[PDB]
Amino acid sequence: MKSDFKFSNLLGTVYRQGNITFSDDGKQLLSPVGNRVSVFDLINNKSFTFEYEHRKNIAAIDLNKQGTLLISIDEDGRAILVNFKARNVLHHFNFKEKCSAVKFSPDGRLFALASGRFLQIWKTPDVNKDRQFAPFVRHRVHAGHFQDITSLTWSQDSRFILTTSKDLSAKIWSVDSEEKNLAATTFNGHRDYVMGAFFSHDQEKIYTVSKDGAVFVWEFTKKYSWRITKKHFFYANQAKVKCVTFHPATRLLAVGFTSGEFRLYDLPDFTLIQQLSMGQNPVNTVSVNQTGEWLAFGSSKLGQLLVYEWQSESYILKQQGHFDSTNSLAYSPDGSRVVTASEDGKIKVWDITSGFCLATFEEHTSSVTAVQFAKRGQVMFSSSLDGTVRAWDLIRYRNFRTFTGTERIQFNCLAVDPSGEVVCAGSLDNFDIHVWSVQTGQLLDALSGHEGPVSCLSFSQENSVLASASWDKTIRIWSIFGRSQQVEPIEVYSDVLALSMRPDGKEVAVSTLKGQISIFNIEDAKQVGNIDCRKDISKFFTTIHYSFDGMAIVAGGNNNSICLYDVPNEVLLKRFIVSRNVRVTSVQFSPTANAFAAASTEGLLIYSTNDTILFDPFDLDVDVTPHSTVEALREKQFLNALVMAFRLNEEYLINKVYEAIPIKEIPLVASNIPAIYLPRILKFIGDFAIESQHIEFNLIWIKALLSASGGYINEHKYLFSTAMRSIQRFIVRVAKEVVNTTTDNKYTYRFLVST
Amino acid sequence: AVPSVQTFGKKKSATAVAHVKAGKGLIKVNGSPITLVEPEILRFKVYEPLLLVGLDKFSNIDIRVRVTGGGHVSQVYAIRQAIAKGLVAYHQKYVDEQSKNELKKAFTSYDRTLLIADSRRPEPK
Amino acid sequence: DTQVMRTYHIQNREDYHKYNRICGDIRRLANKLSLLPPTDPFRRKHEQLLLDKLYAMGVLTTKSKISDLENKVTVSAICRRRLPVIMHRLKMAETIQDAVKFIEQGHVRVGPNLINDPAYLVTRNMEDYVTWV
Amino acid sequence: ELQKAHSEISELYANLVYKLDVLSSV
Amino acid sequence: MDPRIIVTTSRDPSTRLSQFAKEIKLLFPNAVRLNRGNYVMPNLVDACKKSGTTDLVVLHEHRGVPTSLTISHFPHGPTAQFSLHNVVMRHDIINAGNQSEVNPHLIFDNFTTALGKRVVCILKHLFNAGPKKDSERVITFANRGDFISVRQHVYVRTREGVEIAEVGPRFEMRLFELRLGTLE
RNA sequence: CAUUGGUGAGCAGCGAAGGAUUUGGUGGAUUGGGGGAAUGCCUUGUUGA
RNA sequence: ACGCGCGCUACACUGACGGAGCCA
Repeated sequence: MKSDFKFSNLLGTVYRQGNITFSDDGKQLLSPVGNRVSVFDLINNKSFTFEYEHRKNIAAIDLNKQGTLLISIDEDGRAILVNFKARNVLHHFNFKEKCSAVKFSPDGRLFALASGRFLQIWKTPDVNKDRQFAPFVRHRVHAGHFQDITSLTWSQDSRFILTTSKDLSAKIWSVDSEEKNLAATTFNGHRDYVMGAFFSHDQEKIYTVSKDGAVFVWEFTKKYSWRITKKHFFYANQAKVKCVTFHPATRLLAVGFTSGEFRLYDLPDFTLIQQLSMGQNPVNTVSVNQTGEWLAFGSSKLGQLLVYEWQSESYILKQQGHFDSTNSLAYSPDGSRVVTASEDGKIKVWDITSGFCLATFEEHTSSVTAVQFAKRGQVMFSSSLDGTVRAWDLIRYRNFRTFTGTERIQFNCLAVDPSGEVVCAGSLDNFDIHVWSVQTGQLLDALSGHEGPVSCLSFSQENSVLASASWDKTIRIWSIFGRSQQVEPIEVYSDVLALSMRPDGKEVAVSTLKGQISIFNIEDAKQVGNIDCRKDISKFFTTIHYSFDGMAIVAGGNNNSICLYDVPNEVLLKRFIVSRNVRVTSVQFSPTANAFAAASTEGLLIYSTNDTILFDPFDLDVDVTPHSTVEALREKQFLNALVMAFRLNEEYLINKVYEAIPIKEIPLVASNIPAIYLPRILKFIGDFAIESQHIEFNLIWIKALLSASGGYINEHKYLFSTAMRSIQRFIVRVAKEVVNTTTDNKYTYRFLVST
Repeated sequence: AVPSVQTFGKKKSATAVAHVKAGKGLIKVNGSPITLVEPEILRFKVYEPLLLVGLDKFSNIDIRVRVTGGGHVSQVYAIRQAIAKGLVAYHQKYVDEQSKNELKKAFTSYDRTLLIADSRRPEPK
Repeated sequence: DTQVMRTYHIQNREDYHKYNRICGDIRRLANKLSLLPPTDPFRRKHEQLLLDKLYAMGVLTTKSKISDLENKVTVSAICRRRLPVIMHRLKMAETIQDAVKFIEQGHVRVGPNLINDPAYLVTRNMEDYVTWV
Repeated sequence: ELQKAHSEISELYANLVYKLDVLSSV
Repeated sequence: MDPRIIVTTSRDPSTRLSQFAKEIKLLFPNAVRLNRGNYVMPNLVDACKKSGTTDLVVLHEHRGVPTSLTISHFPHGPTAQFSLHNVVMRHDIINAGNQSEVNPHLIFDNFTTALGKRVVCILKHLFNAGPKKDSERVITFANRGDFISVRQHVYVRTREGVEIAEVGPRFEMRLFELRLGTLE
């Protein structure tokens, strides 16, 4: 593996503060985090743009009128421009001062920034290529006010700017030096502090709201001038109106509270439509869709990290969690679901291929320390600081058992067999290791062998060997299923915390008490010790994992860095997190061989092996044209089209050279493929299958290949392990579709015979 | 001040201390050069740190070691251990890291615990 | 008052107020849980668990009776759970001043983690694992 | 009465366990 | 809960110490026979603390009075040393009758709860090997002041007649050194 | 006897008409618990104008 | 009269005799 591994997702949605908005399409959600910007699509949540020039963690964000331009503003007053796929088109330090709000036109000509005591409006650049040192042009600026500008509103004429100010007043701005009605007349009389104003989309009602709950209505009579029309006085509501947004339907109001509840109103009626509670944590900001069908509102960082989507006919579209700093991760045996462990004592399941927050379990009394799956796909065991461990199955959602029984307040490491018979846990403050049969919770023994705190534990796929790393310079090996016990080695060096097993039972990886990470086998032949963990903005060794093909391990400490290594000596690639104020605490490796994970305090995973890179595996260009020679082998010689266009690796060719060959030709092809061109096409089918609707077509392929070379992948293991997992998830996720509905037309014909 | 390190090592009961300073290539045992050890059979065992790394490798080195405790054989397992970690810990500080790994990679392939001391803790199985 | 502020190298003046509020909560818990019929196993069980967790927190290092809960829980007891006082009384440094001088600049280690805070606290069972770097 | 006293004392005990638990691992 | 007992002598046992160690081995599922290749290792504290065991038994021989048994509870550290009556030639028995997992009834005669009570605890804390707690045999601890006697008998009923069965060796010990241990 | 610590005089070598150590300012970029009332207060009822 | 068992001492041709080296 050599591929360009880079961030194109993140681990759970909103940790931090910011604005929030939709696209004009109604199908794309714009919900930032503090550090980057994560724009989901509403159906099948995915990840589109990933800027990083933000040195400070706050955003202000909006798109113009079709989503071709996105900005994001942090505290300092520099902004960054992207078009559609994070080109990072333009970059622009804009201000030495912070910004409160940013607003486009519905026309894409003008541009709106509120800062300091001024108001900036800019001429918008179109989409082009680059070639501007300074792309933004100043149109006008307006002086002046008395203090800060906190909210901003645009009108439909693109001539008419309604803006509030911090000094309990509002003002009006004609854009094109018109002096619309020859008046920029102030709005006063407000007893309390102003949180927002809105201009209605019929040019006759000018709208203001205050922090107390008061709402003031002015008319377009400019006897002659402004007169009040409807007043209020609220003294018993007794909170503060935190945020406010107005409908493009021009009938409805939305009001957010610090108290933790959600208000809806009507504009000239002042009827109470609905209010909804979600907690006590304050509402930060709220924005409505362009058609009033969907509502979304964001919640503040110290309070809920939760953003709901409620409709006007009252049902919650998207609910979510995404809590704080994370302890542990593990991949499911199907490569789609990822467990997380949080500090507040929950266990949440994340479907991070598709951004759902699926399901939770809450029986913990305090923080969670360890999660890992069993290989059956049935059950998963959680470990806590509760003083006990417990079992879980997936959509039965029911607690099997809660093993404990000696007086204890701290467990720190949890590991189970592949056999599912016995569960072992290592006490951080007892010098002993615990086992339990999963049948009862009987206590078999207490295996007394250490002299320090036992701190990392794992099993083998041979499954007769227990690997037991304690924090006293001593690695130990155990027998559980024989009729005796064993002799346990001594390290040379440097107290260990991180243990990691090869899936063979033949190799053990340890992390020494410095940057040296070291490996040795089960006949203690120490292969490599490897160099430090760099990137200060002391050095550590916290987690380490053996990759599934048996050719790589991944090291993560707590120093803003993560390193790749192979089985020989060499440093492969060092990826790392840039931000500003631990980060990494857990890393494991996917069973799809496409990416892996790194549990960070921000929360960020993916590596994403892609195929945009020109690899030349077996002398690619002696097959001179990728087009015309392949065009010759689409007419003739379908054995040679596979070997020719397979040495080539344009993904824009493999669809056609793979599709075009006929059905009867397929067993003749699979019977005559070379054994060296096998795994990349077995991995190609396992990830091309999940996309298209060619189920019959790919299924006759996998019949031919799996029918062809069964013993060869039986003996030449540990790569077709990964590929075989990738095809098996497609097989089960299509089988449980068509067996269900084919049953649902299998009852029908005999149900006709009934009566 | 001169650049120098100091390591030591021990088999069953004997202990042995080693200085490593920059010099002209001498190896002394309490008063005496290395070619004298007597048991007279096992002298290749203390030659072992020299030829595993190579004959030269000492051209700006001086070595002296000394022996306390132990029986006849167990003195020699000490002094072969002391020169072993002695040589490495010179390369730690003035020669690069990458020489040291090449010592570590070459020694540990042949490892008769040249870098760790054995320690017995008997136990009822 | 400020005798305590000057004895244990407190970096602030706020810390005496904070620990005063926590000890006030412990005393009013003690008084409210005290005024029950003494055969009610609620009172016996909860004062017992309060005793055992105050064993573990190292504040009542002395093995205790019930009436010690009014008596000994002061600010200075929890102030003796601060790190450099554990460091001095474990005979590493020479004065409390020089212990704080070492923790200001990173040479002290509890467990596998670096420490640079003079307000980290130690248990009665974490202080076995204190060394240097 | 007695049940009320068990209510408020179990409340302050539940709060106090939290306040000491903040200092327990920090 | 049930203890883990280790038995150990000097490097030179004869037959008379061998068969004696074979009888003392017969207090299992937790009694294990073991010699040392030194005389007594001073690392037995790391042996028991690392192994997690609770108790230790030492057989040796001195010339202040003749031969000596030694019992110690390991983590706290109380240690009773006792003197024996006869070590000359016992019965060559290593297992006969039942197994030693059978927890017998335990008999103390001549109740002295003044200052021998610490002894009477330890003999309770030693002979609880096994989950049985139901009597098939019986072991007798006879005080005669500072002379105690040890017996092993099996229930032999005959026409509902409570007849004893003498089996195993017959001991008679005296309180030798008992070192004042610690709460540590 | 241990080129063992402190100290001083010379030699081979390295360089040539200057070398070695030490420090100040300046510019660019980065960095509160338990009890209690008179008195006073708070709440509530009342009495006369 | 005697017996039983443990330790202790010899018979071995890895033999004598003489030195020199040298480790807890």
